[PDB]
Amino acid sequence: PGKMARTMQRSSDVNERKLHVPMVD
Amino acid sequence: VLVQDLLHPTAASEARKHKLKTLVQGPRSYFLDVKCPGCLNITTVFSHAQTAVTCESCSTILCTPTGGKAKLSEGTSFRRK
Amino acid sequence: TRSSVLADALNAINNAEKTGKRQVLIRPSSKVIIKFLQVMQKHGYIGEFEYIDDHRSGKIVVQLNGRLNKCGVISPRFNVKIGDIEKWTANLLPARQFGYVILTTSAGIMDHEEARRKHVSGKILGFVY
Amino acid sequence: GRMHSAGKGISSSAIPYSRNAPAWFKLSSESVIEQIVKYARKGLTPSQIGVLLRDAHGVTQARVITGNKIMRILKSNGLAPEIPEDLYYLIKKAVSVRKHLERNRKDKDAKFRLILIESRIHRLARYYRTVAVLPPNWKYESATASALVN
Amino acid sequence: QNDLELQQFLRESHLLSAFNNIVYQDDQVIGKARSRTLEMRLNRLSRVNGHQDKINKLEKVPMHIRRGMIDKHVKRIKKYEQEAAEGGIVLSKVKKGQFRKIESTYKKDIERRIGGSIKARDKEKATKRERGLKISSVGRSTRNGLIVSKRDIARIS
RNA sequence: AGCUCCAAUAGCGUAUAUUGCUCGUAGUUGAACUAUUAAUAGGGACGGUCGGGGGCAUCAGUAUUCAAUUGUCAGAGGUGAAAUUCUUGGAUUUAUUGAAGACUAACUACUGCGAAAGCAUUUGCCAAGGACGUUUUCAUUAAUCAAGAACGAAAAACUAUGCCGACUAGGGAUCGGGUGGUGUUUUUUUAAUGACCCAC
Ligand SMILES: [Zn+2]
Repeated sequence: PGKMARTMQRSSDVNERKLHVPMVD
Repeated sequence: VLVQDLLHPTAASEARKHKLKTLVQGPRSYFLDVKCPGCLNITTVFSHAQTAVTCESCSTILCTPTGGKAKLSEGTSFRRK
Repeated sequence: TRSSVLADALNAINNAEKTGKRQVLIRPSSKVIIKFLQVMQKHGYIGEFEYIDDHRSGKIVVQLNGRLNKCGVISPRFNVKIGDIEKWTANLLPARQFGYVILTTSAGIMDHEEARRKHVSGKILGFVY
Repeated sequence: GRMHSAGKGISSSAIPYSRNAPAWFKLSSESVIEQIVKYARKGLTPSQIGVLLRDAHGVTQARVITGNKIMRILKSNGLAPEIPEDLYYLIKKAVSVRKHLERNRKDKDAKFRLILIESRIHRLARYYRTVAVLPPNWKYESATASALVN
Repeated sequence: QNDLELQQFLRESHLLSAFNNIVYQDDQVIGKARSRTLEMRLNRLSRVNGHQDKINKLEKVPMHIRRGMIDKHVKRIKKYEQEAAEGGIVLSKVKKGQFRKIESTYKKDIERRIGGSIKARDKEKATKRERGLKISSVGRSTRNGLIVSKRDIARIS
């Protein structure tokens, strides 16, 4: 319960951090 | 009904109160030694008798049950107990 | 209808006492109720009681002064040992020294103080305070 | 309670304190045994037999005038019952009401009261089967009723 | 019952009778009738959103004369109720607090100097009777006595 | 003076999140007691009753509608006033019968009876039911019910609402039965020993 919630907070956080800006190569 | 002991209740109250709510439940009917002049015969009769009891020797109607206590037929000499 | 005879009798006495009468008709009787009234008498929670006999199941009459605050009966008659007597007394009764709880042991029907005195335990009936 | 109904009207005859014979009574054990067994050969119901005793024969109660109860007397003499008189009477009333239903089909009054009497009979037959004086496969029907009352 | 003229006429239906013995409109009404109508209109229209004290402050009168008035009025109402129920009539069913409302009270205008009901007894019946303090901190009370759960036994034993 | 003040000072803020009716089956509750009782537990019988309780015919009240017979001949109806309609082959109306199809008023309510919807003339026939009363019978056979079943005319509703209870006492009223007294009212060798007063 709490473990699932804390891992959810970390995972949603770092997913938001790994999504980034578009770029043309 | 005003207020009373429950231990040894007064005899007037034991008679006036319902016979199931008194201290020891018990009856109120009794028996009658009745004599019929058809043979000058004596019979033992219940006071709330449930059938038309007839005399042993002669065929005379003694009483018909009318509700609680019976009415003896006319011309029979009765005595309590 | 018939919930249990112990519950019926004790509801009758506590009802009439909290109203404030002085003589109560409890009917019918039982030996567990007789010893219940006996221990309540010996701690002085009532006045004096009497078994009136009618040969089916007798009547019980009580003269009680004023002291019955509240007393009842537990439904699941479980097991207790003596540390559980401590925990149960504290969690059931009003306060620490107050009231009594009544036990059915191998030495029959008596409260927890004489029970701890005689070193027994058993099933539990109810409580008086 | 007034089972399968709603009243509280008490209909109970009380019981005396003393369990002996009264004084002015002058009839003996075997003599009332004679009268009860002659009544059993006549063919009435033991309840009514004790009734006509306490009306006519002065017997205040049969068990206390002879330490064996009325059913003990009948089982002793061999006049034992086949099914108890209460269930016999309920069966008779049930088959009478079924006859009324057959003659006048549209009587929902008789329908519902027939449902209630058969409920009562289911309960009482469950008891008589558990004590098992009754054969433990007694399954009531209208033909069984008409054969036991006819 | 959403209409405006209808219900005002409906609750003024006894006032116009009392001050008449039909001019029921708002121009042919004249005098005492009109005064009482205006009072009752503003009464309801302020009662729907006000504080009930300053809405209906009851006008002052010494204690024995007001109690004599309310005694006489309840006596008349009771004799009226008895004559109706003896020679069977129907009547408007009212709540247990207030009195009746008769042509007597409408004409004689007694509501303002006696009131709807005994306000003290009104608050008395509205408050909740005080029970005992909870000692039984473990189980559930029932007619059968205490019931203590096996959850509780697994908690304690 | 480098505006003023305050808090941590080896730590520190920010943000998110938190602390209908009745039967009845499982389950649940469920008399005293060391050929026992018979619980102001339950069933049963019997005696007298009670009821606009139920099914089946049966007899009847009026009213309405139609038909027919006679009466005098000029409107009848309905509405706020109107109108549709009927009314020289005699409308409506008065008298006579006749017939059909619904309802059984005044008595009618402070109620009775049914589990509920429901329930009002008569006499029969049939079959159920409550309560009373019994020194009558059995022997705990009782109870709360979820699933299943039976019963319920089926435009309807539109100001109504009083805390609740394992509930203590009560009072005047009723309805039904019994117990007793007391006199009336009754009547008496003949037919139903009923009504009223009061205490229980
Ligand atoms: Zn003779």
